[PDB]
Amino acid sequence: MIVPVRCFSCGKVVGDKWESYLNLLQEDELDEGTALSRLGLKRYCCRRMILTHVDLIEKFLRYNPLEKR
Amino acid sequence: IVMTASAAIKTPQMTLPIWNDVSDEQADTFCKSISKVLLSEVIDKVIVTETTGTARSYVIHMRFFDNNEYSEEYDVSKEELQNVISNQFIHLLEAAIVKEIKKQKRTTGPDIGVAVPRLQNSKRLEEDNDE
Amino acid sequence: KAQGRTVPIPGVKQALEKKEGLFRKHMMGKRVNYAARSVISPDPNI
Amino acid sequence: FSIPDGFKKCKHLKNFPLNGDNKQQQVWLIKFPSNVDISKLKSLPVDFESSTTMTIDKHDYKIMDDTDNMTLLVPSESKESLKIASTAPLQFDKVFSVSETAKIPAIDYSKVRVP
Amino acid sequence: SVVGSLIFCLDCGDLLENPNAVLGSNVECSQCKAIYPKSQFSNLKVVTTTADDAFPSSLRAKKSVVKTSLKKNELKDGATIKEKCPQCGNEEMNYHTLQLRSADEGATVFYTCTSCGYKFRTNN
Amino acid sequence: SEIEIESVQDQPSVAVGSFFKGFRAPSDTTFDLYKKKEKDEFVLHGENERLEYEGYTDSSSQASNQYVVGLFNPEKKSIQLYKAPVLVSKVVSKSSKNLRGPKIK
Amino acid sequence: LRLTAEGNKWRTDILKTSVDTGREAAAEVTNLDKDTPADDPELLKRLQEILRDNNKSGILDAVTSSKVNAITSQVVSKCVPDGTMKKFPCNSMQAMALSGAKGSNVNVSQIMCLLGQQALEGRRVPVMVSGKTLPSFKPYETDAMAGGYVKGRFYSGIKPQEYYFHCMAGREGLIDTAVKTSRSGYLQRCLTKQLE
Amino acid sequence: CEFKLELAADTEKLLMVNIVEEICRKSIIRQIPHIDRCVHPEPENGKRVLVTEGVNFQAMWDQEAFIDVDGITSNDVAAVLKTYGVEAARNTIVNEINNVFSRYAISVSFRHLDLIADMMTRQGTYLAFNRQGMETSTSSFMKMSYE
Amino acid sequence: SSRHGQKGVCSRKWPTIDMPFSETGIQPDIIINPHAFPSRMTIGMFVESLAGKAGAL
Amino acid sequence: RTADFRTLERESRFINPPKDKSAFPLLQEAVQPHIGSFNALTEGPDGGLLNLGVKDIGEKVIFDGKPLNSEEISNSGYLGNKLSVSVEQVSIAKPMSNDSAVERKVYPSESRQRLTSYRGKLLLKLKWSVNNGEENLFEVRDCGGLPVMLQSNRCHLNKMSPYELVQHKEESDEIGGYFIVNGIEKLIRMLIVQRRNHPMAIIRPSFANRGASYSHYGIQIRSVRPDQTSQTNVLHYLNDGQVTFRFSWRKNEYLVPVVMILKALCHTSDREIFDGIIGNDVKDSFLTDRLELLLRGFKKRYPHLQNRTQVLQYLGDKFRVVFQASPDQSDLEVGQEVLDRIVLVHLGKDGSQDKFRMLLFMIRKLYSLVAGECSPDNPDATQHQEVLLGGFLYGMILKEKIDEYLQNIIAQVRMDINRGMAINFKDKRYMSRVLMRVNENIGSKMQYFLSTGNLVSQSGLDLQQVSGYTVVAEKINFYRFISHFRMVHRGSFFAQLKTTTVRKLLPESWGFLCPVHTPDGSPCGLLNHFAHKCRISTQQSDVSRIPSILYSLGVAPASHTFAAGPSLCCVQIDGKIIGWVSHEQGKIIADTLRYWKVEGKTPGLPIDLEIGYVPPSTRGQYPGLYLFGGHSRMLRPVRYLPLDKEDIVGPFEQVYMNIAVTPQEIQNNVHTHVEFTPTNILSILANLTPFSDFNQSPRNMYQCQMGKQTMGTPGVALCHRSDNKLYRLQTGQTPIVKANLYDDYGMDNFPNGFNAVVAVISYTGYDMDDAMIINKSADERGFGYGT
Ligand SMILES: [Zn+2]
Ligand SMILES: [Zn+2]
Ligand SMILES: [Zn+2]
Repeated sequence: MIVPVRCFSCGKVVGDKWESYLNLLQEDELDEGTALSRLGLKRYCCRRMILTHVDLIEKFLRYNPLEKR
Repeated sequence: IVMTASAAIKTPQMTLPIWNDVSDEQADTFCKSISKVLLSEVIDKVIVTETTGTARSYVIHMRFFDNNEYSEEYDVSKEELQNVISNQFIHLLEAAIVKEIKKQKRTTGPDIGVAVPRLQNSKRLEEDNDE
Repeated sequence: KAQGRTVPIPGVKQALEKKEGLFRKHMMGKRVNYAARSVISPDPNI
Repeated sequence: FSIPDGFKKCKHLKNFPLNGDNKQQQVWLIKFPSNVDISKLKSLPVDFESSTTMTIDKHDYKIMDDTDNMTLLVPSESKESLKIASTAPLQFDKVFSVSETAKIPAIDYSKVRVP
Repeated sequence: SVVGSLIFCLDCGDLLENPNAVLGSNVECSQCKAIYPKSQFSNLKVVTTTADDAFPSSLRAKKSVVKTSLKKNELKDGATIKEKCPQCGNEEMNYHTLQLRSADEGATVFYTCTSCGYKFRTNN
Repeated sequence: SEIEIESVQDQPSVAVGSFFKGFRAPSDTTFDLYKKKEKDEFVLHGENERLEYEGYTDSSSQASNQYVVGLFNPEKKSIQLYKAPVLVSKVVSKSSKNLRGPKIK
Repeated sequence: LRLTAEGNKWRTDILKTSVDTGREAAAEVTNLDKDTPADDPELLKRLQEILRDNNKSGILDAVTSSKVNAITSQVVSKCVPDGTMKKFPCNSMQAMALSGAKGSNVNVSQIMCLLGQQALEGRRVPVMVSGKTLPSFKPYETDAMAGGYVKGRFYSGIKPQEYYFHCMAGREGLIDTAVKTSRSGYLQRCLTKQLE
Repeated sequence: CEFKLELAADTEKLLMVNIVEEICRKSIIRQIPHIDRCVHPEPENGKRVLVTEGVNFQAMWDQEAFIDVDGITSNDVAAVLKTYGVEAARNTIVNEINNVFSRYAISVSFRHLDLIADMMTRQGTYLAFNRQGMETSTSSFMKMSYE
Repeated sequence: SSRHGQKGVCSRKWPTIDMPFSETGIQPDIIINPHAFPSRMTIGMFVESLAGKAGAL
Repeated sequence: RTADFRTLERESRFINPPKDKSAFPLLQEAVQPHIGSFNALTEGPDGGLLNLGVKDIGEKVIFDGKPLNSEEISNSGYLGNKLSVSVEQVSIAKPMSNDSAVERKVYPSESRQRLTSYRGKLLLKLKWSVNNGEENLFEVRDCGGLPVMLQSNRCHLNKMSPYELVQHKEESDEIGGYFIVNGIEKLIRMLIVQRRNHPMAIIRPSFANRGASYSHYGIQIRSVRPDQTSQTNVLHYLNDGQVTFRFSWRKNEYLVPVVMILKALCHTSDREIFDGIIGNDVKDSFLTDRLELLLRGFKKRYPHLQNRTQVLQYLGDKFRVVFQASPDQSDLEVGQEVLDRIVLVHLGKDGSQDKFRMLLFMIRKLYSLVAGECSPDNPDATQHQEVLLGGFLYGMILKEKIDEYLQNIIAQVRMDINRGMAINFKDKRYMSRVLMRVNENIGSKMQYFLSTGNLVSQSGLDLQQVSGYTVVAEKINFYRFISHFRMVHRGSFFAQLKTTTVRKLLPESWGFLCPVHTPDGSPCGLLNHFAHKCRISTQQSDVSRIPSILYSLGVAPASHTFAAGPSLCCVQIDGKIIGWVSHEQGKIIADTLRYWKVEGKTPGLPIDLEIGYVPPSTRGQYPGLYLFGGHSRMLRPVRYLPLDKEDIVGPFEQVYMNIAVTPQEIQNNVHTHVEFTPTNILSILANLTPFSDFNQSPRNMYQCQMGKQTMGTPGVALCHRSDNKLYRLQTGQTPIVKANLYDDYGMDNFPNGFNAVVAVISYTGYDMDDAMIINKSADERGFGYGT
């Protein structure tokens, strides 16, 4: 669904780094690796957390029984 | 054994302890002497020359393997072959031809229109080992 | 041993031999009191 | 008989040179596809056995020859229509069949098998 | 036309009856009442040989160009692995592999001794 | 070995009709040829005292294959070609045109 | 799971003799002197005779299997353990098999050396009416690989032909577990009721 | 071997080759009763033996010049019982059950097999563990709880 | 289970303080016993382990 | 520089569902045999299978109990007024809802939420012909709500782009292929059935135990009608030397002498039958005697039958009751009706000459099997089978229900004429009265089949089983759901057999049936899954232009040649024997056909055509050039070495074909084709397994079963669903280690797991063989949490 709060392995907050990661890939045009480093993710456990995140919530939200069309 | 105590076992066997004075060649010759020999085992070719004249003439020629070949492979003599053909085989052949003539004249053909017999848990059988 | 009626009602013989039978299902074997069932988990400290 | 509809009887039939003397006479049968034009070709290259080669307007052909039922009907007269050929039934001396053959390309191994 | 034990009409092609069943001197076709015979049909014969596969024997097997029987002595087990023999203590020990039970269950190994010839079955 | 052709006839003249293995016939009867007007279909018909002959051309074979018959010379080495249609001929007997009631019991 | 450069050299050299084995065994069962070529017309006719008979194919399979399995045993005896990069007690894969904790030297050899000949219902790989064991192999191919002999190991990986053949032998066991009507339930129930 | 067969004009067509073929594989040249084939296997634990695919002791008794008649083994328990007695059949049961387990390298104490064999031979016959063998048992309640 | 047919039941939910800790300061999310691999021969998982680590870094 | 994951591309597509062509075409190619099968029911040439089916069931006759009163022997013979009832056209409508006046569109989402069926109005133009069309009455009759397949010809979603699907409460890349019946998604399971229009020489001990002096040898051809209904014809070799024709009508088997069924088709002589079976091999004493037994036996048993008409009349007289064709139909009409409906139906009506040629070929193949010249064809092998698609099966049972529907109209009229007599057939009032006294709800009957899987039929079709034709399209996770539409079963009847040969993985399955993806235990080797690049034939085309190409390539016409046996090559196109050639030339034609097939220069030769060449062998398969183009065929793409272009291959032709796996393994003079990627031989789930070429065989198999049982993502449109039970992983993650085909199927839309730090360690003491440890602090942080 959404970006998890804290890394499953150690507990480093990762939830504030999702939207910032896409901005480093889009606007800054950086590679996956360097973008994660600039966010402050050096442990491979914290690295995979954001890198491997799917974000199905954006797909899920497109079905809204409260708004027409 | 335990469940049925069968008098009619699938593979009935006998273990025969051979002496020391009986050689490996002698024992193999003895094996041949007891082993069941069929006419099929000594025949190489059968040529039937069906000629109709005057009467259905059937010239049956029994081409066997060489005399020394089947005598060394089945321990069967030419005299032994003569007795079986002249007493068993011809009487068995005559009975088979007579039976085939009767079977030909009995039923002329299958009955047309009359139905004949057909040639030949469901979810449980489709369940995998983990299911 | 009774005539076919247009599955029939089971007789007292059928009651004693329903499946495995009254003797096998309720005498030789029985459901018991003061008993529990659970998935087993390993433990080297016990 | 008279049936089927749209079928007209053949009154005029061209002459066939049939004699069968003895320095002898030979009757040949040839099979041809609908794609090739018989009136265009005025010469046909053919040799004994299965080995044959032919090229008519980009298309390649092969004339299969076989030694060995069909019955030949030759017209005796235009009014007598058709009658069975005989000398003493009649069989063809040599039978041929034209088959369209295409040249399959050799595999470019140096281009397809790559380490 | 006459072919082997069969005889067909040259006019229609219907199979003609046996000369023994019908009346003597003359024979006729069921389709067209054609004048027959020409008396040149003769007492025909048909040479019928055995199936060659009809008599399966130890001698017929030996007549085959390829090896049909394996030697009693020349029988090498199925492979050899360096495993300690439980019988006395041997290095050379034969083996066999297959996957029994579930797809989750491990691989079963079937060991075989060389010194005595003792079979085995152990998963781990 | 290139063999030369003298003449080619695209008009009906000589025809070939396959019956069966061992066909003789009285060798005095006539066969009436018919034609229909891309590819022309031919029909053969003959009559006898005890027999009757009927032939036709295969629809799948006519449009795809073109059969020709020629006469060869041993000295001149020239062939006179004439188009011949192959007719699948069947022979009907006096025994034919025999039938029982349309509905029996 | 790794072999040393020395140990891996031994593996490739013993497995280099396995290519000849396929045709050698095929020439032995067929009975042909001087060891005829793999593309010999008389040999290919002789192998067809073998293909049509269940017994004749059995003699061919048992001879070729015993010969390729002898090549397997050689690879395993040389490479394990004298050719393994990491050695006992530190090589835990080796340690678990020797200690009896889990696994055997057979599993260890499939991982580090070769899977060997894939045996299906006592014989080799099933063959089509065309004489082909797979659409990739030549009809009546006199090669060990075509018969199901896997030179590949699970460490280095297995080729698609070997993969399909391993799939056959792997499933074969699970099929036997599905078709096994024999149960010890009633046999024990009959004894216990009379011996209680 | 050549022989001519004369049939009537009414017998007409017949497939003689197929008829002959079937009778040849049915015709026995020589057969010793109840025995099909006698083979020579590899000596079992050093013992020179011959394995028969059939059972007839009285026939083998005549082959005293080749076979040691006091050591002639057989897997068929009922056949052994009929000729050599209940104790011999009892010994065949303990040996045969042991062959089933020893092949799969499973060791079962002979104390178990001997008890099972003694229970099968308790009536001097060869009783099996089933409804038939059970008929000769005192407890009707035990019988009722079986089937 | 991993994508290599190595299924196992959850024996316990081990505390991070009691869990083995890496040089990096990471404690594993899941612990697989080494005695699983010699019988199953799931080497695909072994190469998946060093591939997944390389790709995460 | 790498084989990376699309992160920026993925998230953009999540927010923006495409308005153009949907992404991941392979996902739609997975449900291609399902949607295509149902699409061919109405759309395509000849007006679809359903219009062909009602054209094949024909008329249903009943006569009025009224006299002629003519000023006569005609009065006694007068049966009354004729009533021939049939169905000309069959219409299917997209799901609608009327409220009695104006109709409204009803979408699948509504059907799921309402817990109802996604039905479409079934219409069929009934023909009420009196006294052989002296007055005709037509009426378009509403025959209930027929359950429609999703994303098909009659579904509202088929046109819709990913954007439109989301706006209609469905998945962005919705596959379809299933039916919404009472809120439950149910699909028709694909079946493995005998390859159409091919004589199969089979040895079966079953054939012996049925009758007297019956052998193991026999021939079996599964003839299929253009409407996809099948009719199997079996040939039996009796020990007497007699050959009998076996068939089935209603649910009963019937036996007739082959020499009788031959003489009924077309007028022939005994020598024409002789030349037809025995070619130039006249000296073969084995054949010389067997054929004499047939011809003399027929002359002995039936001496009266001397012409084609008498034979047809004798056949009509004995089958007038079973075929129910009565009481004005002559024995000649009933006789021909038996032939047209039973004997080699794949060649159909106005093809009796073709049926005669094919029957003689079957007798020669039968005699080659008895002698040993020919090895028996294996029915369990992939080469001698095709795949009965769900949509085709649906069309077959529909044809059965409309046949029943017409029988019921006649039954009501028979009730009427046997009592009150009522009125005449020319009155529209009477027709309307009969029609509303007949149960016309075919929709409910078709809804039953999709709700129970139980096959209720008068013929029983050409299938052995009667249950489990339908299964719930289980959506516990997408991996299990997509595998359903790629799963194929041999048959429920085969599951209850001691034979292991059926379950055995064979080389014939290479690239068609996946070697990995098969369940453990009871369904092992029975419940197979197709390869990801494997395709199934929906129809046939350009088949009529191929004989012209063959005849030009040197194929001698079968009508003129008259020579048969294994000594010569037999050329056939969809079971239609067209000619005869030598075995040398036979391969030349087969190789040159493939060349002009891959080349886009030839208009009459399609790339999807199967060229099944069988070379001559010593006691091997029956040789011939058996070409195929028809429906249900198994097809796969390969790279053809000359020209370097794609070629479509079937399991029958592959057996003799040399296809290299990798281009580096291509051997000279012994290879004609090469694979595109070896990944083409595996299923979707089998390809998704990382480094599967490094794992032991049963572990790769168990992973397919595992991924199917995982708590992953069953969908994202859940707020508009009402399913029995769903399992949803909250924190889904994209695999770092993955096959590139994971993206090709867009599996990121449905994550099945999570990337975890896994240490291969024995430390806690609680982990050992079947037990593993999970981190407490990881679980506390939401690791592997599900709902
Ligand atoms: Zn972390
Ligand atoms: Zn006649
Ligand atoms: Zn030892």
